[PDB]
Amino acid sequence: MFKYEEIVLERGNSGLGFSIAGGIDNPHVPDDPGIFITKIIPGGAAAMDGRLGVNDCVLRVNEVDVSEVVHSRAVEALKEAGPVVRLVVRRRQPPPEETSV
Ligand code: NA
Repeated sequence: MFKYEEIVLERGNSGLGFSIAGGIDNPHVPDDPGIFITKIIPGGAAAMDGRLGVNDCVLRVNEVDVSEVVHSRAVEALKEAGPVVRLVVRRRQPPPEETSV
């Protein structure tokens, strides 16, 4: 399935230091409405924190669910989330060594 992670960033003078694509009206890939990271800015908060990666999917911004929203609503959430932004993200979970069935 997926690996989930909570990542907390402090906003800087140039924001959070990443770009997003995706949204119900802006799919990154077919039939996926998710918000995905497309760019991490050198010297920005995301880069300096080290945890976020390109093509991570952002599911939540503080208390705002962004799993299935229009692009502008995700941008809005990220803009208005305040000085400390808690991101719930997911990415690929590598196959396990074994699975109990
Ligand atoms: Na929406």
